[PDB]
Amino acid sequence: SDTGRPFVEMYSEIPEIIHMTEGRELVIPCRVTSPNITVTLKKFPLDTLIPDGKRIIWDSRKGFIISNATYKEIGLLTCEATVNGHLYKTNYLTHRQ
Amino acid sequence: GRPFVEMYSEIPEIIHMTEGRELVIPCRVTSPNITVTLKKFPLDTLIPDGKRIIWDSRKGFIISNATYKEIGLLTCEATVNGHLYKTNYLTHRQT
Amino acid sequence: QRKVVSWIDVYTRATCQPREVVVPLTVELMGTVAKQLVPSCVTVQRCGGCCPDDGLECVPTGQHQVRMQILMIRYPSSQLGEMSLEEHSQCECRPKK
Amino acid sequence: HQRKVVSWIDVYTRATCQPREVVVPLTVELMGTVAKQLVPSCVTVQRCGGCCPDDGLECVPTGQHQVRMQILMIRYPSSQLGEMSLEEHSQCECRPKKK
Repeated sequence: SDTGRPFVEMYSEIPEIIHMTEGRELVIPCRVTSPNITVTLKKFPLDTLIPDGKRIIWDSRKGFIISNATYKEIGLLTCEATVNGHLYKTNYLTHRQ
Repeated sequence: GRPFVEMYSEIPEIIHMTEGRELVIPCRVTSPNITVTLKKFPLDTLIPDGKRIIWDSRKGFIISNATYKEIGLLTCEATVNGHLYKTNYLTHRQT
Repeated sequence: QRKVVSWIDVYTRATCQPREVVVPLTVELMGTVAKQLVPSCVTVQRCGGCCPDDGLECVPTGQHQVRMQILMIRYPSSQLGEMSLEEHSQCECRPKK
Repeated sequence: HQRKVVSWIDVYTRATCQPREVVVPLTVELMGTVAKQLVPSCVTVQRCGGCCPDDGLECVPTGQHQVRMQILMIRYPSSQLGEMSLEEHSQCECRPKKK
């Protein structure tokens, strides 16, 4: 089996299209199964965003919940997780209008 | 050590060439057993044949009936003890 | 600034060679099911640079078609498509016809 | 890696707002120089190309510098090298436009 995959919503060769708007909530729904999996939200290109309060929140059953999203967050956000050496990555494409 | 008679210059020799005429790339050498390659960036490289393109140690490359392909920068290349030496030559035509 | 780019390289990096150009994808058919293509531009290898004189033009000596997967956001849960372009592998300075 | 058909993902990143090589004519300034010919007739610079994911956002430079690059000034008994400086971008960023 493939069981051992960190990411719940399988696939990601095409990112999930997420509608968003500036000033409001942004949820990058790359929810893992097991609570304690190290997930790092990126954003093409080289700027990783790290959890904390509002400006980034990590939730195992939900995902990265960004309060007051900006244009800085418009585009391809990648969620990464290394499990037994293998680097799994799930993709999410945002936009407006 | 250096194979080419003229010391290296950042400034290449200027040649006032013309199509259909004879073109000489006058990169003569100091020693007789040197394999000199005439290169032309991007990657064009003129292989001598004994007639249409003639290599000669006491004169250089001799090209009877020059083409448009020969307009631009031509670089005589030579490798001595691994050390690659090049002499650049800029050709141009009228207008 | 940095260092003065040596003439050799200025010339090297200024000759007729295949080089990456941004191709905006507005020119073609833009009606589909209503929306926008993603990305709305592509990068492709194309003959560029300047030749020795005005007499010579910089033309391709080898090219091909590039099929590139493009996502077209719209109605409803929108679908991913294809397009072909002209990529150049080798170039040369030819006299203008 | 991901098809003879360039995969989406590989297409997007490739065609994303970054600094890239663009052919540019000789600068008004070295177009005035007393020289019989200027070689080369163009210089390739690095500039914010690609595209943003919106009509609203424009790809602009957040890091940039002037490149000094020597041009050949064919002239006189002897040609010499002259220094050409122009705008070149290193860091780029997709930012909102102006009205």
